Amino acid sequence: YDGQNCKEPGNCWENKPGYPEKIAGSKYDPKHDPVELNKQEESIKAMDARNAKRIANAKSSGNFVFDVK
Amino acid sequence: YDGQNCKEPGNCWENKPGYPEKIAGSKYDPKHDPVELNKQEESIKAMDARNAKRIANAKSSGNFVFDVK
Amino acid sequence: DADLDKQVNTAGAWPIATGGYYSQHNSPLAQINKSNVKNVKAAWSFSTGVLNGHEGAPLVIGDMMYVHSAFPNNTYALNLNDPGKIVWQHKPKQDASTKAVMCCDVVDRGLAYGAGQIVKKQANGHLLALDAKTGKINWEVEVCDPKVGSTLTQAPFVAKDTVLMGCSGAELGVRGAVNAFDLKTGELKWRAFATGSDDSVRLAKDFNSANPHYGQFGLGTKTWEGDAWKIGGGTNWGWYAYDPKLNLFYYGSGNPAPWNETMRPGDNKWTMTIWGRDLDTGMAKWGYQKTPHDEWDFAGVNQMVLTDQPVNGKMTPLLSHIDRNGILYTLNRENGNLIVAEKVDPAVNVFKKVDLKTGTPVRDPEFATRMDHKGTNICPSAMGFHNQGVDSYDPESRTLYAGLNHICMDWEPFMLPYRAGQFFVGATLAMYPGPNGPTKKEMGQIRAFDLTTGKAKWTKWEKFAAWGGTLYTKGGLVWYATLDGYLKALDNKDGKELWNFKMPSGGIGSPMTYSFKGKQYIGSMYGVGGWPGVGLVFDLTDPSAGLGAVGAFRELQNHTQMGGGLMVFSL
Amino acid sequence: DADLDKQVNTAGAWPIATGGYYSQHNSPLAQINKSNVKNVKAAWSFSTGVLNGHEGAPLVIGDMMYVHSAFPNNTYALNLNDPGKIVWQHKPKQDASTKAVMCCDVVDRGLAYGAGQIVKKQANGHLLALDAKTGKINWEVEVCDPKVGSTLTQAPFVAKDTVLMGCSGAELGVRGAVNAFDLKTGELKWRAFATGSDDSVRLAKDFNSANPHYGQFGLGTKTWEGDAWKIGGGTNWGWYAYDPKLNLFYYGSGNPAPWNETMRPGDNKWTMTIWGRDLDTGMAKWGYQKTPHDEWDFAGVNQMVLTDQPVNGKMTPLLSHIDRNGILYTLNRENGNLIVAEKVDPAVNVFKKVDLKTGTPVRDPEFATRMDHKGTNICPSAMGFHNQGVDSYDPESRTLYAGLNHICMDWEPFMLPYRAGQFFVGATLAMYPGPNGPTKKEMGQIRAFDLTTGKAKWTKWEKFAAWGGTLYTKGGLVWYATLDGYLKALDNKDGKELWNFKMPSGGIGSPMTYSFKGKQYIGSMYGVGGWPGVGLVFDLTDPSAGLGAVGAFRELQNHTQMGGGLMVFSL
Ligand SMILES: O=C(O)c1cc(C(=O)O)c2c(n1)C(=O)C(=O)c1cc(C(=O)O)[nH]c1-2
Ligand SMILES: O=C(O)c1cc(C(=O)O)c2c(n1)C(=O)C(=O)c1cc(C(=O)O)[nH]c1-2
Ligand SMILES: [Ca+2]
Ligand SMILES: [Ca+2]
Repeated sequence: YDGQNCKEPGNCWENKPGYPEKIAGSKYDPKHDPVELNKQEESIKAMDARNAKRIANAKSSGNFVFDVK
Repeated sequence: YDGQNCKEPGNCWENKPGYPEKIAGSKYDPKHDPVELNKQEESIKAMDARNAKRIANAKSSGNFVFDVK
Repeated sequence: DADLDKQVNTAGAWPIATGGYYSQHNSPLAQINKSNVKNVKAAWSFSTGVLNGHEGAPLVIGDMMYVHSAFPNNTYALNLNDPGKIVWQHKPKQDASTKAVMCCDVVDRGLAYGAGQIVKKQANGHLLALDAKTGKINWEVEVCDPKVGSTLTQAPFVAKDTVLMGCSGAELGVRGAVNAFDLKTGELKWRAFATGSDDSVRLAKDFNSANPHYGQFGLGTKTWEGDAWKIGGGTNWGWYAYDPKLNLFYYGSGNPAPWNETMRPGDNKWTMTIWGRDLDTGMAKWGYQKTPHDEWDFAGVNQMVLTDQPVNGKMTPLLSHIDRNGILYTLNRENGNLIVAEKVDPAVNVFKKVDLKTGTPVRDPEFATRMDHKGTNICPSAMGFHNQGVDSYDPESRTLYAGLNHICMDWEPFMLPYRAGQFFVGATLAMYPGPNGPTKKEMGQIRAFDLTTGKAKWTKWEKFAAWGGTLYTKGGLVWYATLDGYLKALDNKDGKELWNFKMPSGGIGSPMTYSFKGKQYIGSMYGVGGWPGVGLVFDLTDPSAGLGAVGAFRELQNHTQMGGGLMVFSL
Repeated sequence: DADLDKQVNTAGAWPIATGGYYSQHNSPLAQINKSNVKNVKAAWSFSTGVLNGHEGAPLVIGDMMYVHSAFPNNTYALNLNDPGKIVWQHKPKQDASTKAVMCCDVVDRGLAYGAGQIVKKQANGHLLALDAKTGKINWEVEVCDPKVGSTLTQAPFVAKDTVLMGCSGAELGVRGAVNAFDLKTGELKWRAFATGSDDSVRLAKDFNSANPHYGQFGLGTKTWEGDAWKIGGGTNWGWYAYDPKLNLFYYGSGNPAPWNETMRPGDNKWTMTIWGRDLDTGMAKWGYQKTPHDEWDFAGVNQMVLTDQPVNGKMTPLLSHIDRNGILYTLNRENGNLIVAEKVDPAVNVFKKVDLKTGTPVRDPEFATRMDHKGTNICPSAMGFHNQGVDSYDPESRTLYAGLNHICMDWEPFMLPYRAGQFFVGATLAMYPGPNGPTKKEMGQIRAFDLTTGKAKWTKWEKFAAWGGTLYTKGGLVWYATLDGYLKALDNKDGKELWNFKMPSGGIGSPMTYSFKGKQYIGSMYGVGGWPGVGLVFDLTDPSAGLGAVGAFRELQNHTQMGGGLMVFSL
């Protein structure tokens, strides 16, 4: 694996000798939990909503309040 | 009470007008607990013993050790 | 915005952390020069009342200076007519737990300025705009969530009516993104992720049209197995650059997560990428991945320097950058064409070289990392041959003065699960000096480079890594702070040391300069910390602690102790 | 011992915190003078890596300097040939709870030296002797028990083969005592208590024979009701002086506990007393109680200055002292005769005057304190018109340059129980600027005095209290640090300010000076704290907090922030 053998432009990864092409089902399977993986997106969604509320209230009241509800 | 009326040399205290000559039994009685009052002396006694041991141990062994027992 | 431009065009002002939109971190102030630098002395000083690493440098707007500390991220406004009076201050209330999810000390790289406001963030993820004169909070919004391991450390970057802010946390599996906010209201305009769908990454229709071999669409997911990209790192916590004419801003995305390469097969795009994005839409015009499938934590967030120089006689709009991987890159900043890719030191062995035609590193298997194997004598180490330091460029001699690290390592990964809020590294390291120091013990270098050829002009060795960076002033001086506590000035022609002062503690930021009442001043933060100082800062003694950094920097605490403040110098 | 004497007699050395056995805190070094002080600049600096108040000043033995921090009481040894290298360091391991029983910030007033050892203590009560060259601990013993509210803050004092060390804690009812230890082994020789039986107080058979009206025997219990003396205060945490010829050491015992005067009727001897004790036996030759039955927390621990001057044309062996109560005292140091007792500022109203014949303050009932009454506009306040600052004496003009406080107060006591380990104050205060400042807001003064008459020669007002003290150098300069962060040099003739430098943080120690390779250096600690800085240091805002100190110094944080370090200056 010298990075010079590309299956597609911009995709040149190769498994190293003695290692699997796919880790799913192998001794290196990370077994990540789907719900756990989505935690960042879930957090951002809630955060974006809190900010939207602050922005909206600031525009209608003329004063910025971080803790508004 | 101007400090110039001394009952004895070096003892010039006087109770201020409206205050008692002795506070024991008065509404200003501190009611100190003898057990609490003696705590400093007790601690010093134990501390002095610990230091004595350190000093003795260092003298006999030639090396100073704080935690010796 | 227009107000920022006004300050940028004000002689002696310092409204941008990197020295200007092109981030050349230099100054035309020439009062202090080679002939009189020996007479420079301390003018005054200011303690932040905070310990830990004090990165970045203060800003100077008009006759006002703004100083910032490490966590809890305090801001102090001083009028230069009387540095003894704190005109206004902002001392944030943050949960102490915030520090627990910060990988590399509770550092803060600085403030930004725009529309008469000081733009400041907090480690806990808040971004605020404060009136520069009164300190009144105009707006305060959430950018990162520490509960999932996301924090803020980099300096915000203002361009037109936009504030660019990126979260940190790749060591905790945080999926990187450049978040853009309205300078006036704090409203989120958009965010460009480093991994995932093209829509989330925000790629223009003509993305990499000039270099299709760099890769174009669908790679944000195709170069990963399954949903591993969701916790794939790529955070951008370094520095930005901006070209007003092209309306493109530039920056580098960080390392993929975890450090265990075996747990994430694939090129892992678009982590470790140099970007050219439209400021208004955030859409990428071009993107070049420096390190496909990272195996060494060469977080590609280092400074982007824009310059216009002749390449073999032809004037070219350039972007230069020295990556953690030890490669000095120079690309055409308009289209992304790769022009230079040279090793900043011959010790670099992870790659035999970077192929200019294929556009990728020619990997050397002997120095790769992988499960069930301990890689040895790998250069550069994870700390890189260059880290968060901000370097300077002299436009006259056309030279970049780089603050480099000369540290290599041993590395072996191990399996571990991902749990939001917990670290997600998966590797044990040992770090030590590179092989080329004069006594083979030196870990720092100030090396001058021609950006059009990538060749070095001279080198000055330092006992410890040159972590903060360098500042270049027209008097022919290269200023920089050392981890052991000195502010120094070198003759830019040969690197000869001409002046130095022993500050209270090591410096991990880059020097800045400004003028006041007809006098040039040099300002430097002090207070050792950051990755190099974790051993000293957190009372660590295990050589493998701090991910190997503790052992490598074991001697630092015999030369310096913590601190936190600013020292200013002048004639 | 002989080794300390050798250093004392070494030109340019600084082996004693107070400047010498007589504690005149001066120096014959005259390289820096009135004509060239304007050219003094910073030479180098050193951060301790600790915040909170940094009291005291470093020691210089030969070509080595020893710097100390606030709690956890770290010691750093540097060779002046290379301030960048920490030759050795001692970092104590102490329970964080130690800080909870420290009344007035976690300060440390300095190190001592004797028999080739650096004598240092820790807030937790340990006293150690470390080899001056290697830092090796030769002995470590317990002196105070934090569990009963006793801690260590004052600098140890070495004389012959004895180390004098006093515990702090009167605000917690600690019964004061000067403890004496063997310089070579750390063994306890004896301890002289401030209250109790004459045996425990260690009074000589001819105690006060020259002034029987001061009081002699049996008063350590007779001037108290019952066992109240057991928790009667009298701690000595200030400074000492020593006269080798007379073999007498001098110091002042602190305030009686609690602050609530109604809870302890009686003169409360021997708290608030100026002592003259034999160094070998600790037996008091004489003792003068300055403030019988304290009602204002005028802890009588201030500096003792020994001088030989003509009084009415007659050369006399003197001891001078400016107490918290606002009275400047000058006594014959051989027998304790009272010569001078003058107000350092006319605002002093607790006493109409001190009667030289009766030897006691003529009390003014209008400004006394007592239960069920709020006293107002009382001067001085509990912070006193003089606190822990170390002043200087110019032997040529025979002038003492005093760092004073100009702060008064409102005070009302209240009943409270005593529980070993807990605070035992019992009073609520409001403190504010005295009535005589130019704008009635100034709280500090540098005032020159003739010690034989008690008359002032000149005054320089300071916004904040002159807490650290002053240093006098033969070049005709009065050096001092301010709470707002400046190191200043005044013309000793009129107090005219000739030079200043803005250090990182306010200074609460007194400057020191030394010579190294042909040059005179001035050293000053920086890092605001102590009682004046409690509001800033502990994030307090209630005006009544810090026992009134918070309200009085509310503006300090608008001029300085915390810090911790040393700054050195020279030509
Ligand atoms: O992946 C990330 O998000 C992340 C964040 C940070 C940071 O923001 O301090 C560092 C790093 N990585 C790490 O790669 C690194 O080398 C580093 C050094 C420092 C520093 O300030 O000294 N921070 C960081
Ligand atoms: O009664 C005592 O034992 C005691 C101890 C201390 C100390 O050791 O810091 C102070 C005081 N009292 C208090 O009276 C006082 O004014 C004071 C100021 C300071 C300071 O360092 O700023 N300490 C102390
Ligand atoms: Ca990283
Ligand atoms: Ca007291």
